[PDB]
Amino acid sequence: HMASMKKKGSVVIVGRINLSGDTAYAQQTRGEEGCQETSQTGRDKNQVEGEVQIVSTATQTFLATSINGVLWTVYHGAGTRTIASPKGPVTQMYTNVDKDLVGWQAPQGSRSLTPCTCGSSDLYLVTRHADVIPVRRRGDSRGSLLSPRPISYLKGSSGGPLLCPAGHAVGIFRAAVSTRGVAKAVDFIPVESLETTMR
Ligand SMILES: COc1ccc2nc(C)c(O[C@@H]3C[C@H]4C(=O)N[C@]5(C(=O)NS(=O)(=O)C6(C)CC6)C[C@H]5/C=C\CCCCC[C@H](NC(=O)OC(C)(C)C(F)(F)F)C(=O)N4C3)nc2c1
Ligand SMILES: [Zn+2]
Repeated sequence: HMASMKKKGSVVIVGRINLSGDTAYAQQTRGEEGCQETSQTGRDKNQVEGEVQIVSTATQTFLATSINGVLWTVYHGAGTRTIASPKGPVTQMYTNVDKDLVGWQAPQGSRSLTPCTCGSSDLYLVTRHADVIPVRRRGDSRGSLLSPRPISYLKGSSGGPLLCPAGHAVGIFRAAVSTRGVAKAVDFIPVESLETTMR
């Protein structure tokens, strides 16, 4: 029954993690009803700001992080969806299910993190609740939480950044390594993997 086949809506920016000042905090920029409408039309005329966006579909909410002029997030949250923009839906410019990674051109007014070249293993994970969690790098795509916490505190933070001491992007949060519901480590997409996807 082709005529009745539905179309999936767009990912919608519904807020951000404000890191401009000395205090990190989450801001909501669009409520549920407006989100639903924006998802169907793909038309989002709200001003975008900052590096870390809170994004939503009709069924999920997670994060998206701007690096090198691309807004990146996880495939398991966004799938192949478009993202809403002032002039209509924007198609992904990167999609890699093997890495759990997608990307769209960064929205006008967003700011981009710089890829980290420090080679440091003292990292910081930014969650959708604006918590800044110290993480020690343990491999190319793994880092341990200095203070483990239940997975409930990390749920909905896929697509968020791991940052170096200087605030450069080191990776994109992908999955939690949990033992009996406690997240002792995180799996992330290295920024180097993003830079390779960009070419
Ligand atoms: C459908 O096409 C694809 C393609 C590639 C995929 N690649 C992967 C890796 C994949 O994993 C999926 C999705 C992901 C996930 O839940 N992420 C997070 C998230 O917040 N999500 S989310 O924002 O709430 C939302 C669900 C809305 C979007 C940060 C997590 C917060 C809390 C943990 C909850 C408990 C789940 C633990 C599980 N642990 C785990 O698998 O660890 C492995 C890898 C064994 C290792 F080795 F690390 F131990 C886990 O984290 N996850 C299972 N799904 C894929 C799907
Ligand atoms: Zn750095």
